[PDB]
Amino acid sequence: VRDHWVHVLVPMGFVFGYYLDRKNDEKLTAFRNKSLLYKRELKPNEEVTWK
Amino acid sequence: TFQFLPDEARSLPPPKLTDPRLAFVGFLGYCSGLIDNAIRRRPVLLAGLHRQLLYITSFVFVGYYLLKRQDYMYAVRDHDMFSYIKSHPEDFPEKDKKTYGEVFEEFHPVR
Amino acid sequence: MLKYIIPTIMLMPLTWLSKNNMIWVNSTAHSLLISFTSLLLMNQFGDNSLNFSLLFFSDSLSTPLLILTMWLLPLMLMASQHHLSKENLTRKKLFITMLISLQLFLIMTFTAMELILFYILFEATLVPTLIIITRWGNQTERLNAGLYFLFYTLAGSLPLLVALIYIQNTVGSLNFLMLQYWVQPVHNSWSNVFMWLACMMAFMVKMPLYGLHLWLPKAHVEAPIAGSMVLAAVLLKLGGYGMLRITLILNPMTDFMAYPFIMLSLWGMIMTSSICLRQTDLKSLIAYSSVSHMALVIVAILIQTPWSYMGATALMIAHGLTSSMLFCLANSNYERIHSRTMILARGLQTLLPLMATWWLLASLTNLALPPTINLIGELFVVMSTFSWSNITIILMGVNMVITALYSLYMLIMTQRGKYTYHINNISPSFTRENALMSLHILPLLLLTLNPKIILGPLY
Amino acid sequence: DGPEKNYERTMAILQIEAEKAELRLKELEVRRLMRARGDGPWFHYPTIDKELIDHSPKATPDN
Amino acid sequence: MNPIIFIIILLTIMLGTIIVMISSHWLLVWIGFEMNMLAIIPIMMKNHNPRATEASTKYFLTQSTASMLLMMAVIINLMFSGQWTVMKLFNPMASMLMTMALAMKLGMAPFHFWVPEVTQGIPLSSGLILLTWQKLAPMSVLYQIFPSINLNLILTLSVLSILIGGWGGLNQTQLRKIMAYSSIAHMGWMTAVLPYNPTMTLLNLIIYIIMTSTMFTMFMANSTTTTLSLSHTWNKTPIMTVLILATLLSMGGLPPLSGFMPKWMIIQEMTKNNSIILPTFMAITALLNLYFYMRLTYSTTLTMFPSTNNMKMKWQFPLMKKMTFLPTMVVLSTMMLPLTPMLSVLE
Amino acid sequence: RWQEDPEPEDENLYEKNPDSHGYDKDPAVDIWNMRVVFFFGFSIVLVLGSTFVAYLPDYRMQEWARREAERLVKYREAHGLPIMESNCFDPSKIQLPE
Amino acid sequence: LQYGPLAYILGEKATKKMTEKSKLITVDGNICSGKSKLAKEIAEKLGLKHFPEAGIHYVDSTTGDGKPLPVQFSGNCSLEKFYDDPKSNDGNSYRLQAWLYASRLLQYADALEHLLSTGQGVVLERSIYSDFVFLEAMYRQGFIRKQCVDHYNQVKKVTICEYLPPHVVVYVDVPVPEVQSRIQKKGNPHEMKITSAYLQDIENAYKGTFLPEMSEKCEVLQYSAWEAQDAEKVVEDIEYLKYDKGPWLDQNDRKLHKLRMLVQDKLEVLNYTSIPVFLPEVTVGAHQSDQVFQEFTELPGRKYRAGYNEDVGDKWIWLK
Amino acid sequence: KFYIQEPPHGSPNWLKVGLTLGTSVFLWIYLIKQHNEDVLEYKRRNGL
Ligand SMILES: CCCCCCCCCCCCO[C@@H]1O[C@H](CO)[C@@H](O[C@H]2O[C@H](CO)[C@@H](O)[C@H](O)[C@H]2O)[C@H](O)[C@H]1O
Ligand SMILES: CCCCCCCCCCCCO[C@@H]1O[C@H](CO)[C@@H](O[C@H]2O[C@H](CO)[C@@H](O)[C@H](O)[C@H]2O)[C@H](O)[C@H]1O
Ligand SMILES: CCCCCCCCCCCCO[C@@H]1O[C@H](CO)[C@@H](O[C@H]2O[C@H](CO)[C@@H](O)[C@H](O)[C@H]2O)[C@H](O)[C@H]1O
Ligand SMILES: CCCCCCCCCCCCO[C@@H]1O[C@H](CO)[C@@H](O[C@H]2O[C@H](CO)[C@@H](O)[C@H](O)[C@H]2O)[C@H](O)[C@H]1O
Ligand SMILES: Nc1nc2c(ncn2[C@@H]2O[C@H](COP(=O)(O)OP(=O)(O)OP(=O)(O)O)[C@@H](O)[C@H]2O)c(=O)[nH]1
Ligand SMILES: [Mg+2]
Repeated sequence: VRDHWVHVLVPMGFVFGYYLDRKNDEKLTAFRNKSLLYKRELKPNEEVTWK
Repeated sequence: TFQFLPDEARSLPPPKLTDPRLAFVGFLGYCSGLIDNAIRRRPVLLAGLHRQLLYITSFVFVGYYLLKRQDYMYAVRDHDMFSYIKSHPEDFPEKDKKTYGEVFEEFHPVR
Repeated sequence: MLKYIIPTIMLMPLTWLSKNNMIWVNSTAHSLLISFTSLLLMNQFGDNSLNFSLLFFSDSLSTPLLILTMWLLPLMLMASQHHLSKENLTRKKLFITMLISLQLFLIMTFTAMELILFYILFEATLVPTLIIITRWGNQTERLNAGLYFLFYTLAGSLPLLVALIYIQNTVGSLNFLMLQYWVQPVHNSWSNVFMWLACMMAFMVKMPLYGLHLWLPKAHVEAPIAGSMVLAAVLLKLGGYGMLRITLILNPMTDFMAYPFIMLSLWGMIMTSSICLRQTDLKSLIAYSSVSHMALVIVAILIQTPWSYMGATALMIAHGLTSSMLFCLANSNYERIHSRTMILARGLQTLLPLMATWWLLASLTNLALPPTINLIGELFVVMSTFSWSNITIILMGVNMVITALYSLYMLIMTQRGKYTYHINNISPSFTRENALMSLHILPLLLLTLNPKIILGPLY
Repeated sequence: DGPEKNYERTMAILQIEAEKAELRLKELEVRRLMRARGDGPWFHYPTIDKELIDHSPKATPDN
Repeated sequence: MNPIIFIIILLTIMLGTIIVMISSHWLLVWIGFEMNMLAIIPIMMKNHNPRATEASTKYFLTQSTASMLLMMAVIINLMFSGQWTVMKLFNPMASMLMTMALAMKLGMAPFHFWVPEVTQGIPLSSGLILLTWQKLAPMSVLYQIFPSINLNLILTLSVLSILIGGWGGLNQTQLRKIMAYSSIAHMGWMTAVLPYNPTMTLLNLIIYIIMTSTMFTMFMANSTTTTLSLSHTWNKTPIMTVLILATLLSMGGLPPLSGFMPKWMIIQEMTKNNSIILPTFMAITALLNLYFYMRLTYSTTLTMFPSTNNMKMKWQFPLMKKMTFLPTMVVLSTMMLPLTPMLSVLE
Repeated sequence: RWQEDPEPEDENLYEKNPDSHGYDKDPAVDIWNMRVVFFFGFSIVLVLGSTFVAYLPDYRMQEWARREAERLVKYREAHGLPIMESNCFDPSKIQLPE
Repeated sequence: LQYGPLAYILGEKATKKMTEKSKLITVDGNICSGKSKLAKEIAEKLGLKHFPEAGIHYVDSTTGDGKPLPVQFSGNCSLEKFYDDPKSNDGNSYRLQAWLYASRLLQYADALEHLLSTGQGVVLERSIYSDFVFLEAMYRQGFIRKQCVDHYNQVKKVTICEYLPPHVVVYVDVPVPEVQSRIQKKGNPHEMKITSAYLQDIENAYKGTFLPEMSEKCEVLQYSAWEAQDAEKVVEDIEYLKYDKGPWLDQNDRKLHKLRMLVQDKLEVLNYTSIPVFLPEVTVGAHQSDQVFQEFTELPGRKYRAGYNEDVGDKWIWLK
Repeated sequence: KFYIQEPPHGSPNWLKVGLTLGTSVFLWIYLIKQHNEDVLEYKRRNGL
């Protein structure tokens, strides 16, 4: 609607911001399942421990 | 000698066309387009879209090559530094590292 | 933090692309939504901080300051939209843009992992703040207040820049997580004395420390209401937050370097509290009250104990809401009588009964009635300074007496007694004004039910 | 986020920052040595190029 | 001036500078300065009035004296090394003479007196060339001879210029004189870092040129040469006042604006060399410049000064001046800080 | 002296609109402004936000620490071990100077 | 090609278009002297463009849709008020005179631009050269202050020096008793309040300062009320002029290129009419000027640069 | 016909518009081809 299309700007900014925060995590996986505290074996269907 | 991007720079990966720095350069080009409309008292958002497009494209085009030189100059800096360290091992000895159990640090109470 | 930076940025296209008559409605609604999402930063752990990326992290210190910052933006829009009604549309949008850009800098400032990044954003907040005061302040003296504000900050912050760059050369990093592990003790020397002063003076000027506080009463008397709210609520806390971080790398030199600044604060709070008893301008009185409350925070930060750090954090949050309330209460009188003189309009409880209740509640938090978080923060500081030296209780106790006297004096003078005969335009409190007052006090009093979330990392 | 993700994400941040800090300290040391000794590619101030010299027999022999 | 002649004279100004920048022989460097000085005098004189004649004459005497001193340094250098290659000089007396000659050409304190007077006496477009393009040739020579420059001399010239430039601008109401004293102060930053990292000299020079060009262009768009005239802009081109405000805050070195970058990087390079007192003194002294930049913002953008009735007649006509590159220059003048690492292209 | 407009008279919003909420002169905008503030401010942020805070999952691990302390006190007292030792770190892992 | 150096380089030189008929003619005289009718006849017979005397709304006629704007957008200058209350405390007398000089300066720039761009001459009724006679008359009747005259001379000093004087000055010489007779006959209620002393001061300035001055540099032709009816004789006098004085003989393509660059840029033309001299009569407070400027931007076709106003039917804005 | 005088920008300058859009289009093709040739040269030199 031409009346209420401005109301998606900030909610879409949050979704885009949320998405980019998750993308940031994919660049910081050098130690995923490699810390002495949390390192373990993968479950049969598990590919990664977190994403 | 007097070369913007010497041939050895082609061994480096090119900057991605979605580089966040390149996007910012494009945004600066967009802002210049609006300020052009404003100083000449045109409708800021709609006026001359052909002109607004070239502002973005020009900024991105020049920005892409400036980013390429930027990355190459930092690759050269690292290349020079690592070669010099290899050439002069006596000046960069591998440090003998002790654990905190062996190292003595004074305690400064907060009382 | 991108989930907060981007929607904050999107507030600017929203304001500029809104219908002419919907700029306040739209900007207020969506900045309240941003404030709602900021409660996700409460995912805090007992050992580790919330480390988002290479640029931004959040911990128990920055999280409460972040939530206060994002809550204040809609409150500032509510407070400003009335005195800006005559302003033309484009300048209204420019005002809102300055508020939005201030929030963007603030949320980045409080989450910046690297100290030089913190510096740039810490400095960036000056620009919009100065513009708000000088452009939209009401009186001739806003220009002088702008200059004093600008140059007091830069006189201290430029030496901080040199010190920070020097630390990075020596240590190799300014990342705060790195400094937690690579910190080395600061030995006695004249070079280290001036490194300590460069690392601290900028934050002292912002708090402000007694003796470097004269810019703050000026700034408040000249700022518009939104300027006063953000100045008192958040911008003062940039100094406290900065001090809480940088003191990590100044040990053990802080043991003796803090003495002159503890004396200035301990004696400063009694002087500024006493000064409040004689102030004739209501905004100036609230401004001097801030200096006294923040003198407690400086002492707490400088003596570096778990109890003092918990008290400092609670005080910063509690004072932020209380002082912002008091400015909003004083402004609502100004919008009727157009004077800041405290003795001009008296006996307002007879004419504005519900507004007098907000006045009572704000005053009670200002004097730290238990169990408000204002009292929790003050008490934790008093407990920790007693161990530092038992004699401090005398100074702390005297300030508590004086604080009650000037808080109730302000309540008595303006709300009680006889109304002024010739002031016949005291129109009933608007829904906007009542909602603005309650949006301060209600979160403030609700925090008493779960104080741990405003007690900081040492909790 | 679960504590494990934040914990190991923190380690990845620390590794990057620690590596950058070491490189910053090494660069300051390398620059200090190259400037004092002149044996590196940095601080290489030009000297006259020897390809400008004419080596042919001259009008007179003693040169 | 005939438009074709004006073009050829502008190209000769540029050619003289280019000759200085591409030359390996000291004589060609001297020729580049001579050709450049010959071609710039006609654009100082173009408006034909006693003030423009005085400025052109004061400029000629200063630059001619500096070029004679430069040729002395070159000839002394030839006597003691037998060569003309543009590089380090081979005699300390020659180095002092060339350093002093180049300081005179740049208008550095205490050889600064001509800059405010010459800039005041010439048109805005000519002042734009004087305070930007003309800095290129002398700075490019300093870039190449800095190993042999006396450290105490160059740092003394830098410190004096930052003080004189800062103090001199406080007393000014003429915009051309404000820009002149602002130029003097900025030259001091450029030469203070030159002994440590010439790259940072280039960064400061480029950014200074960009912000200086922006300000001169905005003054030219409105034909404003005085503070009070500039104070009428709000009642004619409100957008221009905002651009002026942003650019002045950038020239003040305020974060997050582009003008913070050169001061930021110069302080870094000096601290890496254990220079702490000097950068701190420079940064605090630069607050003098911020003061009289802020004064201009008060009278231009942050307050509305009194207007005149005849101003209403101006509301009916649009800006017809070229304002070439202004939208690009203003964005670079203010919004470049996030791209600071790009300075490595200048390495 | 000069040609300047006179100071306007301050307008009481209640004259034109006795139902004014004090947000806007336009009654329709005024009511909407009141509604977003009251709904997003009180109904959402303060009510749901207070509820969200009330149910934060063991904020900063205080509850886990108490459970862990109970487990250690139980095991240590069963085995006749000190409840807590003065030494945070094992002395055999420390090499003192001199 | 919009005029500029590129157009000049490519052969758009003034001497090409200008003939012996490319003359700037100005008609002067006292009030009700019949100069308006004579000016039209001269222009018709010689095929020149006629400019009606620039009044309070001259600038409106050259911009927008050409229609006059409300009075607040001219500062509330009123010639009617000047006759009713020439000594009004609101400074209307000099505010009008300062505004009228700027209007004449704008018209002179338009006339020169027409002459230099087309080669066709123009006929003006009074000009920036004769505007001072009204100011001197005003001062001598005590209608304006000495500081107003000092302000007027400052603005004139830095503006008139840029332009060339008329080729021909035509003066119609009607004595004051006759002028007053023609004023009462015309029957304009406000004009009849004019004093013969004010009219005598206008004539004294004309004959004391104007005509002697212009004689040094122009061709000055003088006619009586009777001699001015014979337009053909006036035109016969004009066509037989020698044109042996003045700076128009020194002009050349180079100098006329600079002149055309000036007169075509109207903001550059009016630059010094707003010098920051804070005279009470012409100074406008910030709040008023701000309020009036916002109103002006709301006028039809005035928010944006001409050609970019969708509210008055401009199209293809997204490609312009 | 609202304006008393014809505006200098009454109608678009179609030659300028064609040059403007043509320049934008050309710059993107050159940039895209430059990027592709850079990606291939990078892969060849590194054996990928
Ligand atoms: C997750 C995002 C949440 C964002 C929340 C944002 C809240 C925004 C509140 C908007 C207030 C409503 O805004 C207003 O509503 C009405 C009905 O829809 C619209 O339409 C109105 O037009 C005219 C009134 O002139 C009438 O026909 C009638 O009153 C109504 O239909 C208005 O044009 C619009 O301005
Ligand atoms: C390729 C690079 C260029 C990219 C350009 C991408 C965006 C292009 C947008 C074109 C349409 C802009 O729209 C133009 O500006 C605004 C917002 O719509 C409108 O005018 C506006 O006035 C006020 C706000 O000032 C509001 O009522 C509302 O926002 C709107 O009506 C204009 O009437 C419209 O003509
Ligand atoms: C210790 C760290 C912080 C130190 C900061 C000190 C730097 C200077 C801050 C203020 C700068 C203001 O700059 C200038 O100061 C003077 C007074 O000081 C002001 O002037 C004001 O006080 C003077 C002196 O009583 C009066 O004559 C004047 O009428 C009044 O306006 C100027 O209007 C202001 O332009
Ligand atoms: C501002 C004055 C302008 C007028 C200039 C007048 C001309 C100046 C002529 C300078 C030429 C002489 O220059 C000077 O010659 C002597 C002769 O060996 C040099 O040598 C002298 O100093 C060096 C020091 O290591 C040694 O050679 C030796 O101790 C001594 O002889 C100087 O290093 C050189 O600086
Ligand atoms: N104060 C003032 N009035 C002016 C000026 N120019 C014209 N006027 C007035 O404008 C009115 C018309 O001027 P005239 O052209 O001389 O009278 P006219 O009868 O209509 O024209 P003619 O028949 O040619 O004489 C007169 O009342 C003039 O006084 C001026 O520069 N200053
Ligand atoms: Mg007439």
